[PDB]
Amino acid sequence: SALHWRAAGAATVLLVIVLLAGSYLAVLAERGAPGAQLITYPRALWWSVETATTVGYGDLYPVTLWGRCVAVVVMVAGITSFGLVTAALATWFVGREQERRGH
Amino acid sequence: SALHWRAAGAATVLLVIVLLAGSYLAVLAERGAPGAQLITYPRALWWSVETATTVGYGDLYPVTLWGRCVAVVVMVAGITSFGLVTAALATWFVGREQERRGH
Amino acid sequence: SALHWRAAGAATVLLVIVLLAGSYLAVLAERGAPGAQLITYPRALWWSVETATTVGYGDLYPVTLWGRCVAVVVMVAGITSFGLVTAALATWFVGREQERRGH
Amino acid sequence: SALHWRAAGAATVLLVIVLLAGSYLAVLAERGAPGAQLITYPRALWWSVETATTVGYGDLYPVTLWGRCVAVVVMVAGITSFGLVTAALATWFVGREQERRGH
Amino acid sequence: DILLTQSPAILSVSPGERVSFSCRASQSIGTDIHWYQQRTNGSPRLLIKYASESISGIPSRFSGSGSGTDFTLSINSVESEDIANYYCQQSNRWPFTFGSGTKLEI
Amino acid sequence: DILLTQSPAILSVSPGERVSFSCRASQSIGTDIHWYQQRTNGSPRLLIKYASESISGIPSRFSGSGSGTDFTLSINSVESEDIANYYCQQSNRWPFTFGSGTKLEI
Ligand code: NI
Repeated sequence: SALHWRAAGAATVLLVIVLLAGSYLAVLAERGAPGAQLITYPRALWWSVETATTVGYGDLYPVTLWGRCVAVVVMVAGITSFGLVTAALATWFVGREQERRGH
Repeated sequence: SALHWRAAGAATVLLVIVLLAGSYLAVLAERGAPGAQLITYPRALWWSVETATTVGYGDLYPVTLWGRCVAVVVMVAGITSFGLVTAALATWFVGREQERRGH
Repeated sequence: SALHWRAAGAATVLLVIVLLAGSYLAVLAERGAPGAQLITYPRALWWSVETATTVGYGDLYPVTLWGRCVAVVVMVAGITSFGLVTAALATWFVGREQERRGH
Repeated sequence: SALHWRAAGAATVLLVIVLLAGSYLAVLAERGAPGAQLITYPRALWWSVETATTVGYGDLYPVTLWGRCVAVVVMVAGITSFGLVTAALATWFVGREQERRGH
Repeated sequence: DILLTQSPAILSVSPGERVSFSCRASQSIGTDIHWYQQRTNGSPRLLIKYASESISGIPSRFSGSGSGTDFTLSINSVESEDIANYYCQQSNRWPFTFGSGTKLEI
Repeated sequence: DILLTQSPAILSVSPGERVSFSCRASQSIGTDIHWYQQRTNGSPRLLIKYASESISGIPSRFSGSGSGTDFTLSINSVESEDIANYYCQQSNRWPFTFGSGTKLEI
């Protein structure tokens, strides 16, 4: 198939992979820090999603340095992935418009 | 009319539909979970909007699994829809620029 | 000048106008509701900005219906405006690339 | 190299610079305000990142005027930078699609 | 489970006087409290919703106020038909809960 | 409704001495507290806004401090023209509310 589409899928596969690794890593990094909440995988997975999407509920967040580092990676992957999709939609829309304009 | 425009409308119709279904589903899923707040439709509707837009106030959020699943659907619809509009604006802007450049 | 640029400015003028009207309206709508915090213009202005940008700190948010309605308008203007700029940047980048490719 | 790519890098260099200056400035502005939390550089740096990405956790936010001004600059740089990347991805995707379509 | 504390349990007032019933939540619940009246052998009757909102069909002398953890149901010029049991109910967090009630006595 | 507790109600001090009035909110309200002075037969007078900010026209001996739930109005070298009633007022959440006041006495 085309490139931007292939790249979108790629973005989705990677995003899922980063969310999962994200949950594991968050817990590994947060446990040991008194007062931390990002300490069980299920919720850490849900924290990941919140973060990637930037919906930021504020019910869970890292408090340790590696936790925040992990957090940054998740945020960027989320932002990049969703942004790469937006570009994919633009390219598709630009190409068709070229056709519909007999160009 | 053109395609990207039609798709934008489509995005808006669907978004509204997902926000509404979103409110109903959130409540159905959250009631029964001790400590949950997403339990009355009016606010659940407002929670939906917050979420879709990702404005994330943090005054309301799911605590059950289906609630979070529902939440994800809302977040994605919100992000996708607003992103599809951004692409629509880009296509429109690219096409006109072609005209204004006598291409 | 060009269209997308003109539209970007337009987006900025309007955004500022909506943020200001947003502050006034928020206060007018929130005062009278016991427990409300969006009740003084200065912070209501800062709440506006948070909202438009979706940075969502969660330190301030509406609790009344009109307040949330106002909130929605602000969120959309913020999202639309920043999205229209992103499209403006894409058009500019597409046009130049056409030149640099002797097209 | 090409323009949009060069501009993306430029966006990243500047973003980093704004995050750093952002941390320093936030602390300088927040210390002195009773009840403020944005008062140590390490966390102020982490507050910066949250803000630029708009992930908005709500665990830290300014309470003074200059703090919020600084905050706005960070939010805009974050939004602009990530948006400029999205446009960069669109241009790249549009150009290649032109090739793959023997245009 | 939010706990709603109604106290005093019994309230004594003179005809015509203004009376105030109290309801305190074990935690901030906004204005998501509601009042019901129950006379002997009768069923509950919504008197005030969301703390202050009045209900059509309810004597204008009934008003409510409060937010967060403190709420008050008030009644101006109390009259004999006001003699019954009062209760508060919160809808802020699952499950809904009720106050232990307060008996009005003239 | 935020509750502002001013205590003690009456304060006794010797000329020239430093005095501190206290105001505690039933919940964290930032620095959204303000002080007013009211002398016999006179109306209220803004003395300090947002906890610490001074007001032009107000003797430099008047200062305020605190944040969250505890606030203090202080006055250095107290003098006879300082004899009057003090009150605190919060603008953090609707509706605005006032302290029960504190009487300064030399
Ligand atoms: Ni061409």
